[PDB]
Amino acid sequence: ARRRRAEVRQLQPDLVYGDVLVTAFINKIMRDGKKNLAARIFYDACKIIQEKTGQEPLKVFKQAVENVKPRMEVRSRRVGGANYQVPMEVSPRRQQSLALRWLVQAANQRPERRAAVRIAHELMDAAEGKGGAVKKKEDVERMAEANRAYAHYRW
Amino acid sequence: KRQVASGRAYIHASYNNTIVTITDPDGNPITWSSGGVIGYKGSRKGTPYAAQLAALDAAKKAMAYGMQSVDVIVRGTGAGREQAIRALQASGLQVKSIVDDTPVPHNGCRPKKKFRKAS
Amino acid sequence: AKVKATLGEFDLRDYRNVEVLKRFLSETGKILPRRRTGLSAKEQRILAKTIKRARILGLLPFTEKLVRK
Amino acid sequence: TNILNRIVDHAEVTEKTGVIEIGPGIGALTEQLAKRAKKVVAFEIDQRLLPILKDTLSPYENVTVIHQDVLKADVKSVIEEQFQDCDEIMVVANLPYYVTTPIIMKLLEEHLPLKGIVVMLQKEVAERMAADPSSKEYGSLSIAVQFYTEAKTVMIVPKTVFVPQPNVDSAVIRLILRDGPAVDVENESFFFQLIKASFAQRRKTLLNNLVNNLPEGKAQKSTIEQVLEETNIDGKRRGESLSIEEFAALSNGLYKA
RNA sequence: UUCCCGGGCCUUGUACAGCUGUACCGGAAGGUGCGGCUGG
RNA sequence: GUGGGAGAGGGUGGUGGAAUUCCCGGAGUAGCGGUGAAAUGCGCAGAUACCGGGAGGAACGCCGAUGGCGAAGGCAGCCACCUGGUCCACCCGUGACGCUGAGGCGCGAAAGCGUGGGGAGCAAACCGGAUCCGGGUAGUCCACGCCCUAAACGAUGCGCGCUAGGUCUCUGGGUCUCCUGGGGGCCGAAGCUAACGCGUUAAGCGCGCCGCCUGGGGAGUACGGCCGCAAGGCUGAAACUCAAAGGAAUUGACGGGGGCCCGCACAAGCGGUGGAGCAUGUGGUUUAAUUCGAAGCAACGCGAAGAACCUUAC
Repeated sequence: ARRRRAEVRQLQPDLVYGDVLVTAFINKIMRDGKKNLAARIFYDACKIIQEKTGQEPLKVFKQAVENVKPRMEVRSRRVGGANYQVPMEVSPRRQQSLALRWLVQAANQRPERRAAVRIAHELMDAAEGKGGAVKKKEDVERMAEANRAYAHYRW
Repeated sequence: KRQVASGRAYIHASYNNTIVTITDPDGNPITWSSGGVIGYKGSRKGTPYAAQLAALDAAKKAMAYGMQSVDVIVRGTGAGREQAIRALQASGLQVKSIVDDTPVPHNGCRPKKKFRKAS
Repeated sequence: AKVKATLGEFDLRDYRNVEVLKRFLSETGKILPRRRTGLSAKEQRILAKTIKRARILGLLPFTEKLVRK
Repeated sequence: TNILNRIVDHAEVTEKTGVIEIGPGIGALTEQLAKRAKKVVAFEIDQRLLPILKDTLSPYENVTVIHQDVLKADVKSVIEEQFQDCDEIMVVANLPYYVTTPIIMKLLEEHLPLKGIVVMLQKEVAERMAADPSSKEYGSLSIAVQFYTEAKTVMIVPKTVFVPQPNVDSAVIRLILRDGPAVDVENESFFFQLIKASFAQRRKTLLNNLVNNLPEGKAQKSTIEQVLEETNIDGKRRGESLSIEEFAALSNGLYKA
């Protein structure tokens, strides 16, 4: 876009929980436009969380969400045909975007046979602070704040 | 080996190279550093990275002699002045005063062809 | 603010009254431009000469060292 | 184009004569040259430009191609290799100006049994023109290129042939290698050194040049002045007045003193 | 909107940095030193 | 004439430091130095970065300005002496004593020469490297003699009188927010100009005197003369050749180089292609024929929205 600000689409909150984060999550799980299958996967996963872990899985999901939420990002810059991975602030929207994206890819990355168990294990572990998504977040953070000398490139 | 524990640092930051040297209050140097001792050769010696390195190299060979407090006096108009400054500032040392001491001519000797055409 | 306004009555040609002359010097031993000093053309010109005289006598610095970043 | 006809006319090339070409390039020169000489041999260096040359010269058979520079090659080797029955040899090189200046001399100090050269130079440096002593054009280079040969510019050329558009005018100069040195020489080295000593500062007087530029000199003020006295050369005369015979005599004088 | 590609509109040089006095060029489709000018 | 003013105007005699280089000591040492990149080069008799003490040369950083002075070229550290020009106030004195100026005489950036000194830095020519960098003689500096050129330009000769104003600035004087002189710029009446533009600092209206032009090239060339030690300078043609050579300004073009804005152009994402098998089109080979066309985007599941016979053109 060159003129507009590309207004953010307001997602319809989920039915059972009345929450928008759950809707966003199930949307991110989606492949080939199969909503029902993704919702079933999520519901099975949360039921597994409930059986295994005493408390309501809604809170554990949210806690994992702000657990795997970063603050710094490195972006490329093209000055004199050279790369400048300048660190930069992330808006809450962007924060949420990468958080959900990492969560879903990490869920798909597990070696467990079933998708539901994979996503459940990733969710619980990310809540704890271990797993692929978390390790990737500290990866990007340590990639950031290590080239603070480049901070003058405000961009 | 000197145990002066308090000296002054001099930074010659040129276009092509940056050299840092630590000395006693008297003015007898104890150690230096240069892009060259790091291992960089050619253009990259002038590049501030080599400054980021010889920066602390000074400091290290200085902790080696047990110096704590430092006075920083910088010379030249090199690209890697300020980053070298922040460097030997946070190399683990208490900097007292930092001053720019770039020596300018009082319209004396005629420079190179590259440095003429000044109006 | 301009230096000239925030002063009292004084002499320009007096090359010995150091504590007024220094206030016409920067942190480095340089004569301020007309903008900073707010002096007329003739008084600036005579002030330059007085500065040079007192400066040769050793009362004023040829240069000073700015203490900053 | 078509300047080639007039240059060849000033080459006085015959059927009995052979020709060496140093900068043939596209072979346009060689093209119009072929119809006049029995033997044409071309030195060539550009690996890029050679393949395009090879096929284009197919119509004419009397051509020969040599793939090394004039600098690091024995010209006499080639002359003996190909020119066994040929009477004399001409050279019609038209190569870039900044390359031509050393090679022409190099062909000269080696004293190959070649008669003369017809070559393109800049107008201003036409072997420094006629090298008449009392002139701006007169030089050390002139002294070199009349000590070994007789040179004259047959004509000049404005406009362009090869390049889109130049800035300066050009000329063509014609040469004959002389049988012997102009005047007797006690040493080549000393003679050439004396030439450079005289021409080191053109504007300064000859006496000053000899005293300063020449080694020692300061200790031999009286000696130099005396010898130039017996030489019948005035001290305040400049280098640009002395001629070949003069310099010879002066060189003879300076040695043995 | 920095960059890659492709367009539109508005601005400047040559076609339907340059010049110049002088002094030199044995790697002269010109080069350099000392100045000077905008007729950039 | 009296009373005052400003100023890199000039000449002479001296001293103030910043910086570069070299030398003598201290301490320290694996490289300094350079380009878009690199390479020559300096260093174990220990370089650069550093501190202290000396030597010598040249120039004068901020002030410094679009500013000032001079007839031009030109002139900036500071002090002292000698000296030129100029401006204003008083309206005191002489009573036209004025303007211009062929020749002459003097001055004349830089570069260059001679007789002697000096030489830090920079640098023609020259010595080396990859094909701009490192050194380096003359020179740049001083004294005395020559040389006398230029985009020596405001491309505008000098003096005087008249012809609306506005604004900025330098320097004087008054009855002080203004009035009245002398300089330096910018917009503009009338007017002038081919136009650009000029416009009380005229390129307007006029008068006086001097210099210069008679189409381009040849050519500031040839011969002669004068000057100079020399390079060269001043004066300055013809034969021959062309029908143009030029000055402004308009429209447009190509890349000069910038400004701005748009496009799933980039970026931020999702899914693909290039790896595999198969279908189709095409290049090239092969064949008796493999009919023919389409060729960057904008040809290549295109003509062909149906080739076993027809279609079919081989």
